[PDB]
Amino acid sequence: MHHHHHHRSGDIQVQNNNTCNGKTFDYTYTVTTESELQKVLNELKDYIKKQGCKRSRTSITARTKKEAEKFAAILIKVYAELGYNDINVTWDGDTVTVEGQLEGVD
Repeated sequence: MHHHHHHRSGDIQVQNNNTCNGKTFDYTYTVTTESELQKVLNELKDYIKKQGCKRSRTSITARTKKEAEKFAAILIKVYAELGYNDINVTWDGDTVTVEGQLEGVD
């Protein structure tokens, strides 16, 4: 394993923006494997738990709708362990950002 920080887009960039004190607590990992994704999310979960995270948004690279299903599902589990509630799945078109829960307008 080397994996130099390249701009060659194709890898799974997991970027967590959490509100606690600031983005100084960011949890950004760049993997190329679903197993490595599961590993870094399980650990990212431990961080959100440790800090006084009122709410956090983890953004996972998912350019196709297929990826917007599979990578998002793993992340809904991560949030469901930190809070055993209904979890929101929001995908813009290139990245799935999971934060809060959708209400009213569904």
